[PDB]
Amino acid sequence: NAQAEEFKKYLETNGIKPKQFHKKELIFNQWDPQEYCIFLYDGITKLTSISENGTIMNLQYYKGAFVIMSGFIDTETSVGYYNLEVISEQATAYVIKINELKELLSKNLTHFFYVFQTLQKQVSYSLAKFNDFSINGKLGSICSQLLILTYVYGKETPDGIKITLDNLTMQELGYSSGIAHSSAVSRIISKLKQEKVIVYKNSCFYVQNLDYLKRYAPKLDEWFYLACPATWGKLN
Amino acid sequence: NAQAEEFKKYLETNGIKPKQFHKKELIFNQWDPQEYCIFLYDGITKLTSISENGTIMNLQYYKGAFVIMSGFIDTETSVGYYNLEVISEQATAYVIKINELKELLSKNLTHFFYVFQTLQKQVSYSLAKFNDFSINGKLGSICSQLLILTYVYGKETPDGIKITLDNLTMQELGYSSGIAHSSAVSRIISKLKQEKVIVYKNSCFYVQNLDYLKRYAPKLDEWFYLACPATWGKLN
DNA sequence: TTGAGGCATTAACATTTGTTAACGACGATA
DNA sequence: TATCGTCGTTAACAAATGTTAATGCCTCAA
Repeated sequence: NAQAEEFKKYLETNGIKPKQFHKKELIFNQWDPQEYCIFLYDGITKLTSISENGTIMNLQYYKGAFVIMSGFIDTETSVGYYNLEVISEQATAYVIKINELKELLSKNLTHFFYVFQTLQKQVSYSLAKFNDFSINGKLGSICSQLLILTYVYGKETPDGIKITLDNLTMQELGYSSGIAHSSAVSRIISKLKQEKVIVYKNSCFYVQNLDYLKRYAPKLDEWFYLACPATWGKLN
Repeated sequence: NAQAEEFKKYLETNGIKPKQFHKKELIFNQWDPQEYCIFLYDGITKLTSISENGTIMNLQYYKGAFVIMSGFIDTETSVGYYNLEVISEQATAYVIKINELKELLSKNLTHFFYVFQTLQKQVSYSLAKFNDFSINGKLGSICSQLLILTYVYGKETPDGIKITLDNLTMQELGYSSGIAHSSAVSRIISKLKQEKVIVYKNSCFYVQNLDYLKRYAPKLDEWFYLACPATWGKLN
C-alpha cells in the first residue's frame, strides 16, 4: 500500500526498526499487558482472547499492512487484554512504544491521518461484523466469517474460490463465531456442502455460491465495497 | 467530560454552532447518506440499521459527550449505512462536514488526540461487546446488553439498580441482541426474574445481582474498568 | 361505560444449536 | 508393518432459540 510504505520509511528514519516473528508467536498478550502500537507490515495474525474458563475466542484476523493498538494514546493505559498471534509462517511488524508514537504523529500529519484512517476502518468493520453475526445466529456467523476470508484470502479457481489460508481447522472457525465444539461447526458445513455453497476439498475450502454468503452478511459485503473497494472488485 | 468542554469552546470558535434535535429524530440516516462527524454533546441516541426485509438492528447506544463518524476523513466517503436516532427528549449535537474536519483537527493537536482517543474507546467497546455476545448465545447477549445499560444508565436504590430508560420495551432489547421476536426476550427475562437476578417494576428494570451479569459479560465489565473508570467506580 | 390497539406473559410446537460419543481416515513415530 | 494420536464425519440426546398464537393488562378515544 502506498500510505503504508511511506509510513515504513518514516518509522525507519526515526530508529524504529523491524522485528521478526514466526508462526504461533505472540506480539503482545493478555497476561503481560504492555501498551504498544503494533504496525503489522507483512504477515497474517489473529486477535484472540481466552476467558477464565479456558474458552478461546477469535475476534478478528489482521493482514499487513495494518495498525493494532493495545493501549490508548492519551492515558497510555490498556484498551483491553487481547493476544495477537502470528498465524502465517513469518511476519514482520514494527513495535512502537506508546509514548514515542504520540511524538511521531505530532511531527507529521500525513501519517497521523493514516493511523486515523486505519482506525476508522477498524470501527466500521466491527459494527458491520457485529451486525451480521447477531441477526442470523450461528449459520450466519459461519457464513459471515467465510465471506470475510473469501475477500481477503480468496483466489479464483476452477473449483470455485480458494481460501489461501493454512491450518483452518473446524475448531478455528468455531472460535471465530463463538462455537465451542467442532462437531457443531461441522454440522453447519455439511449443510452448506449439501446446498452446493462450498466444497471442502483437500483441507481447503472452496466457495462456489458467493451470493448465498452475501445474503447472510449484507453489511460485511457492504463494508468491503465501501472500505476495501479494491479487494471487493476482484470478485465482482 | 472535561476534554469535551475544550472541544466545545473550540467548535464555538470556527462557526460550527450546535443544532438541536428531539426524540425520534434522525441526525443522519442510511438511505440519504451524508458524511458528517457528529459530536453528540448532550443527549442519548441509538445507532440502528434496517435490513432489506425490514428487520431492525440496534448496534449500540451513544450518550454525550461522544463522537460518531459517518464518513472517512481521507476518502470523504461513508463508513457504512447506519441511522443515528435520538431517543432522549432533547439532544444537542454539533454537525461537522467531513471535508471541514480534516482542516480543523490539524489546527489543534490536543483535540486531534481527543477524537483519536474516543475512537479507540469505540474499537475496544465493539471488540468486548462482540466477545461477550458470541460465547453464550442470546442469554449472554441480553445479559451483556443489560450490564452495559446498568453501568451507563443505572443508579443504586433501596431495591435494585434502576435502569433509567423511558422506552426499554422487550422489542428494543431484542434489537440490541439480534432477537427478532419479543416473546423470546420475555422468556429470557422470565428466567432472570426467577433466578433473583432482576425485577420489573413500573415497566422499569432493576438489577439486584450485578455479579451474575459480570459472569456473562467479562470483557464488557473489563472495558468499563479500563475505558470508563468513573462509571465503573459508581457500582464497585 | 364500551371497544380498539399496543405490550407483556405464557404456551406449544418447530428449528437450531449445545453436548457427548462412536466410527473411520490420515499422518507420524518406531 | 503395527500402533498411537489428531481431525473430520455422523449419530443420538439434551437444551436453547425461532416462531406463532391465545391470553390478560393497560392506555386511549368517543
